[PDB]
Formats: sequence, structure tokens, C-alpha cells
Amino acid sequence: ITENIETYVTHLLSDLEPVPSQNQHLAYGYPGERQVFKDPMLDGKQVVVVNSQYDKHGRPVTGQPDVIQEANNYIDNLVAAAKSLIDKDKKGEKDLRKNAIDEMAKTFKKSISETIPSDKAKADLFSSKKSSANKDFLEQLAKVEGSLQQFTQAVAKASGHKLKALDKEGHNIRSHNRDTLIHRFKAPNSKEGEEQFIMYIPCGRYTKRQQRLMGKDESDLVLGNSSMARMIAGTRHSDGTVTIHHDSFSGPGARMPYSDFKGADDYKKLAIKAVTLINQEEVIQTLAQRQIDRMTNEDLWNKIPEEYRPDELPPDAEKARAQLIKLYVEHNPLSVTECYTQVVTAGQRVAAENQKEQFEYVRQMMDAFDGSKAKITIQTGSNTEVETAVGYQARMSSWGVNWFRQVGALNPLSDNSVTKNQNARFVNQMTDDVIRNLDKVAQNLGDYDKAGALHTLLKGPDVSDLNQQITEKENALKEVKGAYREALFSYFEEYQKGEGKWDQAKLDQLKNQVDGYEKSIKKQESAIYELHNQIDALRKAYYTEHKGQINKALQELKEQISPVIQNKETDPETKSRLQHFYNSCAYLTQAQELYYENTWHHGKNNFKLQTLMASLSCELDYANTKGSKSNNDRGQRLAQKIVGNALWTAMSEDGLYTGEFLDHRRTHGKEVSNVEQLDRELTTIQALHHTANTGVSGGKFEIQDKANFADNGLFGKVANFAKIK
Repeated sequence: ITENIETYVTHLLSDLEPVPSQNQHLAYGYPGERQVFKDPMLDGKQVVVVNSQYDKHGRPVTGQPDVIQEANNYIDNLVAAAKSLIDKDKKGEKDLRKNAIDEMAKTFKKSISETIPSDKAKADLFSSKKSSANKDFLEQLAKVEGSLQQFTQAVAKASGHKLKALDKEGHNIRSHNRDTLIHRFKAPNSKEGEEQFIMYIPCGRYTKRQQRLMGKDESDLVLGNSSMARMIAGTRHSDGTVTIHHDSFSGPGARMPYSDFKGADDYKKLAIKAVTLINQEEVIQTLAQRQIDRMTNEDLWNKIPEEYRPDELPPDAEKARAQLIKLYVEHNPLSVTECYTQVVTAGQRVAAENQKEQFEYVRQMMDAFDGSKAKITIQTGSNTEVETAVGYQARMSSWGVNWFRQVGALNPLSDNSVTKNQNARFVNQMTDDVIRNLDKVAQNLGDYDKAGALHTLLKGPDVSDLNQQITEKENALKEVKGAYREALFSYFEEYQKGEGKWDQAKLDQLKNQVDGYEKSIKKQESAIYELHNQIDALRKAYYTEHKGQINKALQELKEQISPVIQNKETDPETKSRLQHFYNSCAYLTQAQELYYENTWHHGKNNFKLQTLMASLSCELDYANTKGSKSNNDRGQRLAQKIVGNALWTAMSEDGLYTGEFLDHRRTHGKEVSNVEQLDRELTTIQALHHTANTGVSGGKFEIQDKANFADNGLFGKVANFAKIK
């Protein structure tokens, strides 16, 4: 589908056609809670939908781990991988082996059903993991893990495949056909006949370049992104229309094939650098498609100059949108801006998992494309596409969230300084973007003088000087950057073929060119940083001085704005102006406090700075991508903070950001605030997403400060199931 996002989301929330179990793409368990349905628009796609249900205490009964169900998911999903492997294999007795596996699966199910009592099988996420009821859940869980290790050992024996292979195949088949995932619920203070939702719509599609580097038509080092989904949250009105309060990306996960990394020569590393660039272009392609999705038909029309509009659009709606998209693309330069808030700990020194490269390679390839063009493919209709250059602008931050996020002086377990430069650059960029964008909608609010007064203050210290010196040097890089990308794609083209097949001669010249341009970008990148660091110093001293008044001013702005916003007679447009302006300011100044005071890493502020900046980029209307290695764990929790904060704020009297959703200290009690009640809703899409990615529920993030989350992390222990070997 090349359908408008809003119209698609609306179809998704309506009356859908049920799908029977034998026809589902994979096992989700929780029958009658995880309901499966046909995609209302894409022929063989499926949708999984969950509605919150509650007990008599108003505590949720959906979204709750159950080890029997997860055991069933694990059994069935591994059984499917197994069958796929023995079907495509060269050995015989396919039937003997498939039947033997079924038979062992039936017996492991039965045994688990006879040994695990139903009522000790369920966890309660919103209570202490140390309750007697959760301790029982833990005991049952360890029991079951024991049985799932025996089951998997027996599947590998019978199937003739290795653990690693089964795993790899499970991932491959879950990837050939990803379901849309939906959670519907009434948030606190919802209106009658109204309800909220969050969904993950899988996105991403191969670029033509990727398509032909795969012995296709337009063992190691696979191409392509994964775990990329489009994240939409909003409210559904009693008539079944929709307002969308958030639209961003979950993922992509590492843009680079992490695994291939171990024990690798410098060549292999440059290969890895290239793939990440290759995948970086796919990311450009996916942001441009999102941008087309976010346009209505009226929107594309207005963007096509009068003299190219056809007198008659075709009768078939689908074929009319296609024509609009095509004409739109042909006559308008496209540009896209990505804000990647990464949440890995780039400096970590033990259990590192190449977190340093995940930072370093992605940040370099994002900047490689920054301020130039990429040639991309845009889907216009179900059988039609067009090719276009697309403009790119990068913004990348990287602030850790795990136990290593900000280690003490001299602690050898991590190096806090790896991301120092890029994070200060990022802060300057986002703050400059906010200045420009303030300069630009100060015009529509003359009757609001407290806005002018905020703007004046937010301008910060006069740093036009060093800004000039930077944009001059960043312009010098463009030439060299172009040369670097083109050179690096060539390098992969050769590296990709076999050693049996490659000319050692071309390889070496190509490697050297890359390096020269690299030392050279490296060197200019350095001086640019040096300049950013000088800007930082001055912002820092300025913020410290003015912080008290920036705040008194923000609060007076709110004072005048709110009562106008709530005026039953001011048009939607003015109201938006006023929320956009204020929220932009509120997000920025709060990020400044956490960044300049260097408090962002205390336990009690753990995902706040990342959330603030991601929210800000949604306000500047960038595409926000977010990520950890696989995106199963740390990135999901950042998505939970951003989506929860988007929903909380949109359902205010004001539409105005208070920080409550972030600052509120969760207490896990039998009586909890409205914020905590919302927070309780948000793990359910994570466990669904985890199931689609791994076959079992999860999110395995280690909570650092327990007051940051409604739940107690028990989905993490189920996530283990995926690991076991």
C-alpha cells in the first residue's frame, strides 16, 4: 500500500476479518487476548490486536506474562523453524523427522500442563517481583526453562540441524512476513465513546542497490535493515475517525551486521562500514516514503503546479493517488531529516557487543549523506514506482541507559568520553534548529508578548561567528564526502565476490582511497568538533546564568496561552500554533537542564534527555529513529517513554507539556496516579513486538531505577527463553 497513513490507520482500527490458528504466520499464544485478523488492505498480511481488560481492582489482566503460554509459543515457533529447515535440506526422511518433532512437542506441552499449576503460572508486572505470587511464578519459570532446554536439545538431534541454524531460520521466516501490531485501551481521562491506541506497522523495503547485491533483480554479511517499524499512537473518536498524536520509527536496530564483527581483519571491517552505508541509504528511502504517506491527496495536488495537473484523475482511487504521487515527485525536490536518538553505551569495555562501532559507523554514515542527495525508489501504487534524488540531513545523539551509562572517574569499565563531541554538536544543532524555527513562527503571535520575551532569551549567547566558521567548513566536506560514499560502495562491490573470484589489485587501491578520504574527513570533522566545543562552553555559562528566568518566562507564556487554548471559540490552527511554539520551548529548555547540569545520567533521570530530544525532533517534524543493538530491549523502553509522553500530553486540557509523565515517581502500589496507570498500559505492545521478533515475549532491559517504570521487568525473564542454548 501507498496509502495515506491516516486512512490506513483508520481502516486498521475498524471491523476486521478473523484468521484461524493454522493460518497465522506464527504463534502468539494468549488465545482471546492476542487476536489475529486479516489486513484490511494488504492481501496476505495479518494484524494482531489486543484490548486492555482489567480485574475488579482496575489492575490489568492483559499484557501479563504467563509461562505456559510462552512455553507454547516457544515450542510452536521453534517447531516451525525446524520444519522449514528439514524441508529445504538435502538429507531424506523428511516426514519421519517432522512427525518426530510434532510428537515431542505434543509431549512437552502435555508435561508442562501437568506440572505447572495454572495459578502459579502467571506473573503480576505491577507488583513486587518479590511477592509470594511472583516468587512462585519465578519458580515455575525456572522449571519450564529446564524443560525447554531439554525440548530444544531434542529437536536439534531429531532435525539434524544445529542450535544456531534453527535460530537463524526462525528469524528468517518471521522476517518474510511481519504482522501489524495493535494495542487498544482507554487512557486515563479518555472521553466517552473515545479510546486510545498504539501500533507498530512493519516497514522497510530493499533499495535497488541492495536488491542487485543479492544475486537478485531490480553465508555472512547479509544486507538490509531489520526490526524497523513505523510507530503510530493516537485517539479513536466515537465515529471511528482518528487523531494521530505520535508518528515515528521504532528501529532500525543496528544498521550494521553486528555478528560478522568478531575476529575480523581491517578489510572485513571496511566491508562492515560499507554495509552500514548501504543500509543508511535504505533508511533514506524509508523516510521519504513516510513523508509521502503523511500527505493527503489534497496535499499532493496543492504541490503540483497548475500547468501539470491533469484535467481528469482516474476513477480508481488507488490509481489516482499513484498519479498524484508520481507528479508530486517529478516536480518537487524531496528532503528528509533524520534524528537518531541512540541509547547504547558506546564506551563500554566489558560485554561490549561492539557498542563502540554501533555508535561510530552509524554516526559516520549519517554524516556521509548529510547535506547531500541520495537516489531512491518511491512506491506510487501496488505495481508502480518512481526513482528520485532525496535530500538528507542528519542529527544523531548517543546517551547510554544501561549500568555503564556514566561510570565514575578512572573506572576502567567504560569510557564516558567517546560520545562527548557528537552529543555537544547534536545539542548545538537542535538548539540552532529551534532558534530558526522560533524566528519563523514568532510572526503569528503578535498578541502574545510573553512569547517574544521567551524567544529573546532562548536566542542564547551571540555565537553567529563560530556558527559561520562551521557551516563554511561543513560545506568544504561535501565534495570529499561524495567521493567517500562512491568509493566505499565500489569497495564493497569487489569485496562481496569470492576470494576465489576477486582481483586483489583493485581491492587495495579501493581500500587506500577510502582511507585517504577518511583521514581527511576525520581531520575536518575534528576541527568542526573543536568549534562546537567552544559554542558549548558559552551556551553552558549562558544557561547557568539565565536558567531561572527562562523558566519564569516559560511559565508566564503558559499563563497567557493556556486559557486561550481552552477557549471554546479559537480555531484549530491558532491552537496548534500555540502548542507547537510552547512545546518546542518546553522540550528544549528541559533538555538543557539535564545536559548542561550533567544530570541526565542519574538514575532518577534515566531516559529523560533522550526522550526530550526525541520529542523535540517530533516537534520540528523530523523522522525520529531509535535503537539499541537488536531494538528489543533498550530502544523499546525509550519508545515507551516517548509514546507515553505523547499520549499524556495530547490528552491534557492544554495540549501542553508539563513533564509529569517523565518526572512522576512510580510507586507500584494498589492505588496509583493517572500517569502510572497510563504507564501500565505501555508494556503490552513491547511484549507483542518481542514475540514477533523472537518467538517469545520480552523486552529484557535491566531497570536502573524502579521508580522509572510501572512494571517490574518480569517480561525480561521470559525473554531469556530466546537465548537458551
